[PDB]
Amino acid sequence: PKKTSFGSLKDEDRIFTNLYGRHDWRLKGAQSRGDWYKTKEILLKGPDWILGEVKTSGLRGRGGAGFPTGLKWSFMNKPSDGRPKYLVVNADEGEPGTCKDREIIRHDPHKLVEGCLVGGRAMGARAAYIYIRGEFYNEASNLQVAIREAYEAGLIGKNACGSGYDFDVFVVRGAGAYICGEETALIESIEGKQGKPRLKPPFPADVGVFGCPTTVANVETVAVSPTICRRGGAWFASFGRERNSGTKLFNISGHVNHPCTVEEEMSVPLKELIEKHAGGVIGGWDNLLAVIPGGSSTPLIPKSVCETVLMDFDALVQAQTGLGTAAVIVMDRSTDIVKAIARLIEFYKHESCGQCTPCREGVDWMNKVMARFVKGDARPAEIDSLWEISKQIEGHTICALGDGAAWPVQGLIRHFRPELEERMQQFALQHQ
Amino acid sequence: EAIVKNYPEGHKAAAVLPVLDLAQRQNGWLPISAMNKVAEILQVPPMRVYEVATFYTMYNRK
Amino acid sequence: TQDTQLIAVDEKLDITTLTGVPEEHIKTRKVRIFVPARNNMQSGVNNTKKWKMEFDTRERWENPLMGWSSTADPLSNLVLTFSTKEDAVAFAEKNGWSFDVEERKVPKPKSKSYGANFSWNKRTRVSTK
Ligand SMILES: Cc1cc2nc3c(=O)[nH]c(=O)nc-3n(C[C@H](O)[C@H](O)[C@H](O)COP(=O)(O)O)c2cc1C
Ligand code: SF4
Repeated sequence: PKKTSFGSLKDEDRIFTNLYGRHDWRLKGAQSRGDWYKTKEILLKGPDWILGEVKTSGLRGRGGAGFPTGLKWSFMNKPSDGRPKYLVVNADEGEPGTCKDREIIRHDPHKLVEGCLVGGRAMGARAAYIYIRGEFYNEASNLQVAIREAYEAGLIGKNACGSGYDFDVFVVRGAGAYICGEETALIESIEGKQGKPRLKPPFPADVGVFGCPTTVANVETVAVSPTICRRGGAWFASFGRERNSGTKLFNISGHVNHPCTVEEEMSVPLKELIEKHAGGVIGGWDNLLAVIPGGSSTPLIPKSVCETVLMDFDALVQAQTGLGTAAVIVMDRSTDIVKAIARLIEFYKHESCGQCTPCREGVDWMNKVMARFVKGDARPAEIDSLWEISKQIEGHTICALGDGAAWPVQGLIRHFRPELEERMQQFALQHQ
Repeated sequence: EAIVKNYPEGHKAAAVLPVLDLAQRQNGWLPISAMNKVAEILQVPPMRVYEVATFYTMYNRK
Repeated sequence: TQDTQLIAVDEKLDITTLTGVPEEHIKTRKVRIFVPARNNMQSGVNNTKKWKMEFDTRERWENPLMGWSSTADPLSNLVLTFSTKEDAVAFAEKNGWSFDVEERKVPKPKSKSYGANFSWNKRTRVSTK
């Protein structure tokens, strides 16, 4: 009837079966692994049926925010006012701890291409723009080899798959900016400007890239869709809990015996992931200090919280953190957590686009303050100031980079204030 | 030319990043003359190419 | 309306003989009734709300001793404030000052659309942000 322990996903129900590149990644291998199967029928069922199945699966955003996919994709169901419509696949993957998108674009690129076709048909888009980060040169070239095979086989382009739908897939490499993972900053980076995010009340579904209706989607969100439509949608919904449904790619990095990328059933306990797939934290589970669950934006949790937490959006939101990109960065007890969070804040300072005052000035301010916190060169009355500054950045910026910089600070202050004050007191004792 | 035809007519300023990257991959880096050449080729203002050059960290301006 | 022995009076109020102003500074002065323009250096509109009465500026010379700015105009600094144009013109008329009053200039309403900055086929699209 119902599930209560959402783990131990089998190989049969894993979407990304060429995750480690141990099979052919080209068209011939991908076809034998189920790809590009009855795509003509999926397209001919119509956009309404495809979107209905994407809603039935309960799939949410796999690139952070986790907004439901079927509802987001249905903003394009409107009739055309003359302007073109595009699907913009987000392949930037700039979040520290996250390397899951990199693995699809080079070992299952045809999954991404056919997901582009299925989704763009669902949104009624003429072309797909895959914006990959410029650092993924080999992955981008693998993706474009796959796109070339899809074109030469008639699966993309004129009369795509025999459906009569005309669809193009263009790859546009980035040039070294993490802010270009943000959907509107990505849009403006496609348009040849600085990667600065736009103010939202004009939404990408109305005014997107080139000023046309667009939907920006993560690589995994796009790539799972052909298996969602071809396997049932109900089949996808039978994995994980309610709301947060399906399966996810997990990046386990940090103080782990076997850091790895694995596909595990959603709502999996963090313990099962770390022990079964990652081989456990070095020194055992007793040696665990924090774990950052969903990439650098998601605030850390302590070992007590991480002891009995489940890996989905709702369970991790209950734990004052987020699921983010399902990039778990575990830290053993031999870790300077203040140094780690200061390094993350330094990353966010280096990646701020500088457009808006709170991110531009405040993230730099928080980096300056956190650098002192590593040395202890501060008074304990500055911790509350750091909290207030982070809340002043949070909810006051154009994009979510300010929020994702303020959140690691809050997660450090929330669970490791004694360590910060201990460092400050040691510094006061050393420097009289 | 193959890069420029990937974007709709009237929106070829969308090729500044890949054309600049091609300039870097040929020359090795971006002298200001390469920035001016890209601006001339795409008929965008040179300052617009300067912004893209100085914003994206993969561009070697030295 | 009240027992004050209401006496009929003309509707041309003239208090010039009672103000004590010398006769030169009534007939020869020309006051300006206006709403002050917004200082273009700032974008605050709180100084463009009341009506002003200013006199015509006269000669300022240089003091031979110190090089200071001298004046013989008693009304060089006199600036009155009013809530409406009508109040200002009534005050100028009962004081016998010749005036020119200009209509208040307010900003016209403007259609601001952030989404125009990313137009698909219009010149309103911006090349930088
Ligand atoms: C600073 C920042 C970086 C982001 N980077 C990525 C990224 O690399 N890949 C991604 O898929 N989404 C990224 N996102 C999230 C996108 O803005 C967007 O919400 C998402 O791509 C929408 O598709 P989804 O609903 O399928 O996740 C980023 C957001 C922010 C604020
Ligand atoms: S929050 Fe930071 S990255 Fe986002 S628009 Fe503002 S300044 Fe730029």
